Amino acid sequence: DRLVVQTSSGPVRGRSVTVQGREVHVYTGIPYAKPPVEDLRFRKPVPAEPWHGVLDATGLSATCVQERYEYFPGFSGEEIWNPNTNVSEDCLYINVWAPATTNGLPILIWIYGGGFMTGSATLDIYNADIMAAVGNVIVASFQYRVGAFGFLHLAPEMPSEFAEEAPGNVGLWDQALAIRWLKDNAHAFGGNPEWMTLFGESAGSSSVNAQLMSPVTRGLVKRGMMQSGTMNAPWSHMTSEKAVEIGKALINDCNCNASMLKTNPAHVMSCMRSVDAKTISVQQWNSYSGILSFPSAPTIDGAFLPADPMTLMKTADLKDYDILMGNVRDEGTYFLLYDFIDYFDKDDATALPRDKYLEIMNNIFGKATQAEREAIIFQYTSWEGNPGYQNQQQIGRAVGDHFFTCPTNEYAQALAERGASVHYYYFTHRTSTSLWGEWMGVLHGDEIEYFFGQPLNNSLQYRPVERELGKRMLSAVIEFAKTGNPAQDGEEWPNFSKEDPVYYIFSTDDKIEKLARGPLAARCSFWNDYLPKVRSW
Amino acid sequence: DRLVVQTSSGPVRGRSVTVQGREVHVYTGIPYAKPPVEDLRFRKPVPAEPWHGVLDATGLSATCVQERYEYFPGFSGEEIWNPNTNVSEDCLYINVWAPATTNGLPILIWIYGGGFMTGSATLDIYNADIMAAVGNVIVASFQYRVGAFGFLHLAPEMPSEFAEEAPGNVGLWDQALAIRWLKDNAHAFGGNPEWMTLFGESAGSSSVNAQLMSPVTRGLVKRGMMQSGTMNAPWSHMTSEKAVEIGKALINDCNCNASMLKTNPAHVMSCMRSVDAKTISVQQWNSYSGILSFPSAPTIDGAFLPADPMTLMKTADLKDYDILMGNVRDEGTYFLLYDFIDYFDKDDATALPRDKYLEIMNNIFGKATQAEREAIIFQYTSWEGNPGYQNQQQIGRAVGDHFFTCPTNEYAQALAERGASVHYYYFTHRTSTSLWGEWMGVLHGDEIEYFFGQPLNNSLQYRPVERELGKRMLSAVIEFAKTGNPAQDGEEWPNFSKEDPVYYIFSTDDKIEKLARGPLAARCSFWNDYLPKVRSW
Ligand SMILES: *[C@@H]1O[C@H](CO)[C@@H](O[C@@H]2O[C@H](CO)[C@@H](O[C@H]3O[C@H](CO)[C@@H](O)[C@H](O[C@H]4O[C@H](CO)[C@@H](O)[C@H](O)[C@@H]4O)[C@@H]3O)[C@H](O)[C@H]2NC(C)=O)[C@H](O)[C@H]1NC(C)=O
Ligand SMILES: c1ccc(CNc2c3c(nc4ccccc24)CCCC3)cc1
Ligand SMILES: c1ccc(CNc2c3c(nc4ccccc24)CCCC3)cc1
Ligand SMILES: *[C@@H]1O[C@H](CO)[C@@H](O)[C@H](O)[C@H]1NC(C)=O
Ligand SMILES: *[C@@H]1O[C@H](CO)[C@@H](O)[C@H](O)[C@H]1NC(C)=O
Ligand SMILES: [Cl-]
Ligand SMILES: [Cl-]
Repeated sequence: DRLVVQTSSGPVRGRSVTVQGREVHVYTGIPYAKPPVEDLRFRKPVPAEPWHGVLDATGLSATCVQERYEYFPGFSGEEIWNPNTNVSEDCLYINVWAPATTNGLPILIWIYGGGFMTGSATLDIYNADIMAAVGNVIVASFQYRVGAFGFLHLAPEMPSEFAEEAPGNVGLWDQALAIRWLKDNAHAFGGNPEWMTLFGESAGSSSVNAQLMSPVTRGLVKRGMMQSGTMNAPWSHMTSEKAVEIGKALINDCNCNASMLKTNPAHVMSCMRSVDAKTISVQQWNSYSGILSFPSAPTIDGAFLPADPMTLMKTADLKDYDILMGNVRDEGTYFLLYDFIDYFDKDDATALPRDKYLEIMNNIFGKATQAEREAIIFQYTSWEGNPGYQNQQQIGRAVGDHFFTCPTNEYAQALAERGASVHYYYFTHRTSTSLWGEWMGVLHGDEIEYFFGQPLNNSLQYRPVERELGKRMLSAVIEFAKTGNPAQDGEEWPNFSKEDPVYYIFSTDDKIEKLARGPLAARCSFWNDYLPKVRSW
Repeated sequence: DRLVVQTSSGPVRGRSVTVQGREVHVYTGIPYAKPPVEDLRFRKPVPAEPWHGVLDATGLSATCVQERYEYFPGFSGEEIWNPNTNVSEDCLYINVWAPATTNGLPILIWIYGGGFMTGSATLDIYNADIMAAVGNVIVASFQYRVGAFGFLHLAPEMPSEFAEEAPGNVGLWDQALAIRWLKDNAHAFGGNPEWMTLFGESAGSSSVNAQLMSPVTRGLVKRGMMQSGTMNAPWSHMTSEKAVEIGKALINDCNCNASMLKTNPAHVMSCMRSVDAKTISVQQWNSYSGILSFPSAPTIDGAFLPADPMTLMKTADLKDYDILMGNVRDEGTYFLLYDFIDYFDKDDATALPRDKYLEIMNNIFGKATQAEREAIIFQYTSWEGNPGYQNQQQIGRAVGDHFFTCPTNEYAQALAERGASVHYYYFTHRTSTSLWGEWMGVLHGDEIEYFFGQPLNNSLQYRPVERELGKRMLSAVIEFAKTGNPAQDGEEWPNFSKEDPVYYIFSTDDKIEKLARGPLAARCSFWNDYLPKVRSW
């Protein structure tokens, strides 16, 4: 057939599409690992059984076990981020979009986010049809295990004989295996195995970070785009000891005596591999404590993550790395709405009084020193405008600043200091069809559509300015993947460094200056320079 | 004669002027105390010897012993604040401007400033010709002792027999005596002794504060205008213990064995009363330590000042007090230029680098905790504009904010909380002829001319807008003195309270909103609410 490709594991046939005047061959649902079920739950992935007879790659694959967000039942803005194929443990599958230096096309690999608890490669928003066609590049995506299925970490609690029972981070190992699979099969799809770029958003972005710097994988890919997600962010890493405690609570929460873990490991694990996945998928959420602190995250395990995400870069030198990273204007509004939904409304702004500003701020930063609490609270007191709507606005900035934008800023400075070629963007456009309330502004994840080039899709409703910005943001990705540099020629987009922290504003207003330094530096110097000093007694 | 008035001490003849179409009778140089010389140096003032034969009151009186500021030799902007009559210890004289409820005219009494070290009532800038004529009110002014001549405080260091040798604050006692003199002689000048208002600026303003709240004098005047000066400001009060140390250093600095103070007081004082005044006037300045910390200030003496300027108002209730107070835009530039003249220039702005911003800030606030130093420094870091000129600008704001505007703000809130009727202004006009550099903006003391109504003087060069604002600011004073309320009718100028901290902007631009709350509250909440908390460990 004109649509069978001969992979390292066997023959597979996809389907052919015609996007933007270009034929692309779309192969979805290719297995890259054995179905991680039965005794293979919680364990590292193992390469898939070679097959005979061409495998049907025209359907969407299953999504990894996870729970549906139903905070706004029916409301579509929430459900477009829920699974759109059935959930299953049998979920380790790859997708490749392949068009119709000399030795093959570039290959871009997407890693979705969703807080290491949720997410899926099959969401329409991640369709790489347009990107491949207009970019004339190869794009791939894949499911990786999320929640306790990917991050149950119990090894310290057992004898060393049982180390591989639940080592942790196996969702990172999934990505590693899927990435290795693509490098092995790049040439078979028309791709140049040495021309690969990772890109992802939120947790996917943090995973890109992890795949680039892990000792297990360091060297295979040196070119990556991290949208709103870096491993130094608080939600993106977790101690061994915390994971063990969260882990054994899930054990107790599924009625396997976690007290027995130390003396009879084999028995407790057998119990955990007997529980219906739906039960794990629910009870893991008991250990959800406060905002943006999920019970699953990349764990310091002395294996995939040998140390803390700020002791990684003491050492290594990144002369060969090309990095594109950035943020959106209102990273935190979405999370603030969800974790304080008693106060807030997805449609209307909330005039929040002073006492309840203190009550909410003191909640979010309740684990910081009160002298930090006091300093954050003063750094975000309003004095101009109508004070009610501004209080809510300022809590949103505080959330987004502390948890996303300024962790990104800091890592960007760290990378450029060790020699990487870093380019920084800031996404400020509020999509004209956004179904969320106006006060929530430019939402976390709002920029994904644009980098994927969905505004080129004439069947989707977008303003002509929006189509233009979509064309421009997609070309940033393609040019970066192609040359390591997002900048068009005749476009100034200089390198980002601590010495010169310039960033490119992605926006639909053409009256603004699109190169800027000051504003992000002022917001983040609070978090990255000043607040470290008040912690010192 | 048509110009002799019969005072409580004797007959005195002045001269007659015709200002703004009105005849005013000007009596300058009337003695209100014995010349405080010989054994009367350092001591409290004593009422003057009654005289026979009409006393000539047509000349300017002497100015109290003090040193000339010659930082910019020749340059007139500095010298117009230097004495314009000869300096002498024999300086305790009163001036009264008297025009040509039913029982007599209102009486306004001016107290000049100059840091309790300098200043004089005879400066042209304090001429009350226009104010009296256009206001149809009585205006008086007088010299009070400054420097060590008014504030040498040694009583704790001697036996109680010698208490009156140098009790301290005798410059405040001078004012008290001159004020009592005017109340005794109000009716003789056409004035209503019960219709008195004190007003002053800087140290004079702080003295108004002291004259209104001192137990010695509380009750005589309940209506006062404090321009840029309140007793809670750091430069405006000093412990007994500091004064004693500063005092005995001056003793040693004049070669009287201050070690002998405790055992033979009479001898050491006799030595100090033998020193040429020029020597005291110079050597007192040795104890000038850092910016805005002069060696003379109102001293906590358990007599005129019974306690600290924030424990005064725990108790008393001010239902009957009418207070008008305010500030200028750039209180601190003048002092910053003088105390760091190695960096700065009276004509041009200085592009000040980051390191030298730290070096200067760390100097000014070197006695505060470093955690306060750190917090001030962050609260005044620039991020917008060209950073060089802004650093200098921000140090200026820090100086003015901490030393003048926010001490004023705090006391204003304290007064309105105890029942006083407080009205607050903010002066923002840069006089078109100001001889100081542009970066220094609206200088401390720049508003005095306007409240005195000097822009009505057609011989002085002023823009028509400036003449208008002068007419408007003078009418604020007159209406306040007349009714306790600065506001014209048909003009909104509401009361100031912590609940509603509204202030009237005095400016020549007619496009601004002249009533404002936000900006001063944001600047001062740092000094008055937040910084108190970082001091707590
Ligand atoms: C409006 O602006 C004008 C410009 O600034 C002011 O004019 C000034 O007016 C003063 C006082 O009238 C004048 O002062 C001195 O110099 C005079 C000439 O050298 C001299 O005659 C004055 O003194 C007399 O007064 C003394 C008091 O110490 C008495 O002992 C004597 O009896 C003696 O006769 C005084 O030393 C300025 O020179 C003058 N300057 C200019 C440039 O015109 C207005 O005063 C001012 N205000 C008003 C209401 O108009
Ligand atoms: C962590 C992050 C996100 C979720 C919920 N799913 C969402 C995701 C994204 N954007 C969203 C916008 C609105 C509502 C839910 C969204 C962006 C990609 C990751 C998942 C759950 C946990
Ligand atoms: C404390 C305060 C002021 C001085 C110097 N004299 C000055 C006064 C005033 N404004 C001035 C403006 C520029 C230069 C010197 C000025 C206003 C009234 C008090 C004295 C000395 C000590
Ligand atoms: C998904 O839906 C139901 C589960 O309720 C199942 O019977 C069906 O066969 C599933 N479809 C696929 C393609 O797996
Ligand atoms: C002021 O000046 C000199 C001092 O040098 C003195 O001789 C003169 O008489 C003084 N004038 C008055 C009016 O005191
Ligand atoms: Cl083409
Ligand atoms: Cl008239």
